[PDB]
Amino acid sequence: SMTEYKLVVVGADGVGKSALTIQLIQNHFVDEYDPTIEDSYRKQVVIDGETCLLDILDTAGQEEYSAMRDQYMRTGEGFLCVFAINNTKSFEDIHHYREQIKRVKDSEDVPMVLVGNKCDLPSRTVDTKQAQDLARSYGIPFIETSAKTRQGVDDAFYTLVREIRKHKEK
Amino acid sequence: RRRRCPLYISYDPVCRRRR
Ligand SMILES: Nc1nc2c(ncn2[C@@H]2O[C@H](COP(=O)(O)OP(=O)(O)O)[C@@H](O)[C@H]2O)c(=O)[nH]1
Repeated sequence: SMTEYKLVVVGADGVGKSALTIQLIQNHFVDEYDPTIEDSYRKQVVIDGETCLLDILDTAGQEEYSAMRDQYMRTGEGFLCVFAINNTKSFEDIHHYREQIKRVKDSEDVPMVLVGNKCDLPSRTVDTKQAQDLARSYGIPFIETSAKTRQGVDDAFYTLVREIRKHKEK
Repeated sequence: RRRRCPLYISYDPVCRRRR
């Protein structure tokens, strides 16, 4: 039978959270002038022989009240914490996202993957070693992705599913 | 806005305060 995994994608505005989610779900690359409106998306996919239903919240509108977001924070099982490899501030923001997740879940062992997106770009300002060190300090995996080329996209979300399975019976 | 509430969550006590 199907197993449901509730996933939440968080990170600074403009890092490519909608692009990653839409790449995964709809298999095309978005490049929109307009800022993302928060929404959730479902994907059915076989991961390691298990038929999975991924219920994914692409967070956005980060200053505003969202009933749906509150519910995903309550029930969400794993988090993608996304920065952009050409934006040092988005990387510096990761700690605040991680600390918020830890506070709201009241736990240090929440399934999480650190994602460095936009890895297709020639304008890197965050070294892979800095990101690996941060992820090691949190005890979580680090993966680079490009929503533009699809590099690493499936890997990031499937790794998160595998992290959830490592933490709890599914 | 508090740097420690990067994503507004209504039941996070940090988010409900304003500086
Ligand atoms: N080159 C490149 N641009 C990307 C990538 N992911 C997102 N973008 C661009 O980054 C901008 C912001 O992405 P968006 O998904 O709207 O950001 P969000 O606020 O995190 O949802 C858009 O112009 C996207 O096309 C990527 O992997 N590579």
